[PDB]
Amino acid sequence: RPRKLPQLCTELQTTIHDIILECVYCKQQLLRREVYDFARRDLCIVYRDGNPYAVCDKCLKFYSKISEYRHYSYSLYGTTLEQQYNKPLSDLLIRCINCQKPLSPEEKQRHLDKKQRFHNIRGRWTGRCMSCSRSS
Amino acid sequence: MKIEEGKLVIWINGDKGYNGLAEVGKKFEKDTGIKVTVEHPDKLEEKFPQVAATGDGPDIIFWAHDRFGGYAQSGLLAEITPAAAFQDKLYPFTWDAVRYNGKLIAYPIAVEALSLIYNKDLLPNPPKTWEEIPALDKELKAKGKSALMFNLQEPYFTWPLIAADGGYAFKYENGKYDIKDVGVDNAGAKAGLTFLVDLIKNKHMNADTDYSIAEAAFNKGETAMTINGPWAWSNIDTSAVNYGVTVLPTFKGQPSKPFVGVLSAGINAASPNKELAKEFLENYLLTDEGLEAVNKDKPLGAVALKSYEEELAKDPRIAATMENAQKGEIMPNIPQMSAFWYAVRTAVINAASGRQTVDAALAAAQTNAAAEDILDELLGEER
Ligand SMILES: OC[C@H]1O[C@H](O[C@H]2[C@H](O)[C@@H](O)[C@@H](O[C@H]3[C@H](O)[C@@H](O)[C@@H](O[C@H]4[C@H](O)[C@@H](O)[C@@H](O[C@H]5[C@H](O)[C@@H](O)[C@@H](O)O[C@@H]5CO)O[C@@H]4CO)O[C@@H]3CO)O[C@@H]2CO)[C@H](O)[C@@H](O)[C@@H]1O
Ligand SMILES: [Zn+2]
Ligand SMILES: [Zn+2]
Repeated sequence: RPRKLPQLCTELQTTIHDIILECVYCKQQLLRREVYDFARRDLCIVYRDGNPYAVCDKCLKFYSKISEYRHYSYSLYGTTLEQQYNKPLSDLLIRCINCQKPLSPEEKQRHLDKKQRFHNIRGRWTGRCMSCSRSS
Repeated sequence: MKIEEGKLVIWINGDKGYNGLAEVGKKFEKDTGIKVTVEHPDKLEEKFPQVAATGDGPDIIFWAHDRFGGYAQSGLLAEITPAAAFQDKLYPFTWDAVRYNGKLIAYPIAVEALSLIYNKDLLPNPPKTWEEIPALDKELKAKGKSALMFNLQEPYFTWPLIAADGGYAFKYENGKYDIKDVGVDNAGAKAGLTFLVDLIKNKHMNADTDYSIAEAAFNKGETAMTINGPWAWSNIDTSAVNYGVTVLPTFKGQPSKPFVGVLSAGINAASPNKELAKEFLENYLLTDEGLEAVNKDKPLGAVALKSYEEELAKDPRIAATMENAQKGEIMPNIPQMSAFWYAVRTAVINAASGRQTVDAALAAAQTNAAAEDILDELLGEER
């Protein structure tokens, strides 16, 4: 089963512009904007009853907030994360806590310089991307 | 305040024999000088992870084993390491209920399963099938009574019927639970819950019936049957109802499948009294004399201690308890169990009240039971 939207498209003989996707949680159709955002955030297609699903913004924000408030935990500096996984920060998946987008290599190297820690939530490591760090 | 060094504070649910347990605590104090305080707070199973996460709470928490994996995953429970000699005093399957990631995380106390409890004067021959109940109720209502009342607010009590024709929580294979395979909204689950909703629609039960209403009706002799566990028997005794305890009715020819709980005692990871707690639990509670003291207050069911269970097993009520247990399944202890219960609780209540169709209620519950794990997949690291 394809885990990423392009392969799912290259398997239902469609494109990201055309594909019809439903939210795994609420089963409502994703807006086209939500489909593009799903791919740019490098999210994973999930399968239930053998059918592919994505996620809408409302449910992603809803269950994200639950998981943060109901699975609070600890934080580490990047060098310790590097030691713990042996890989460089650029090789680790670290998402923005707010928009769920994968952090860029620059954003991760920025965390290191500013002595800012990454945060663990249910085994997922998070930071904050430059875009969400520059908003009204 | 911080947990007090040099005494034991115990939390246990209000439907269990907490006065009997306090008697074991008095024996401990008489022998050792260590005071034992037994409390039964509201919602203790929700309070424990909150107060223990800040280093406070009881020294010992009692609950069915299904809550304990979540506690252990949060680092709130001390690892249990009884000697091999003590381990051999308890049934092996009860240790398995309290084993999480290969470590023992609580002491097992007793095995609980729901049975059909029936009024022998009203109903000498209890029904073998769920499908008989509506006609049986029509019959009993003509006598000024009713056939069956049991708690519809807690999914524990309705799960045996939901599971009978194929419902399950998480698929179990190779000694392991797959949280990707949840069985809350499959055809068997829908069939069982639809039968329950039809009982209510056809005026054989009321969606609002809870533990207290059902207990009062059965013990006042107003209804011929209830569904409940061993903790309920001593109130029936004092009500003077002539009752039997028997196998749950079948649904579509399949046995009802109760979720079996092992009442278990965990030690708070923050307790400064872990050594005393182990001495109390191993050498005072988990003895013939200690379990008898609790059992005399509210019956425990089939206890984990072999030497005492061989006496209890001669009780036909205990035999029926374990017959129903053997047809059901031992609850998972994984952290996902609480989300599963909260999800099914809403589904049964919403379906019973007609706020949702059976299909919509269970479809929502299938999702909620695995919401966190679905999020993990969405945000995970794949292709
Ligand atoms: O807050 C609004 C809400 O409050 C009330 O319901 C809530 C309960 O008070 C609260 O305890 C909580 O219940 C959850 C529970 O936390 C969770 O662990 C799970 O419970 C399982 C048990 O873990 C499981 O062992 C088994 O329990 C048996 C037990 O083994 C047996 O020994 C004996 O004691 O009977 C028990 C069953 O009653 O089964 C239960 C599941 O039934 O799930 C519970 C939720 O179903 O959360 C409740 C909802 O918030 C009010 O009653 C309610 O009307 C209010 O809306
Ligand atoms: Zn949605
Ligand atoms: Zn962001």
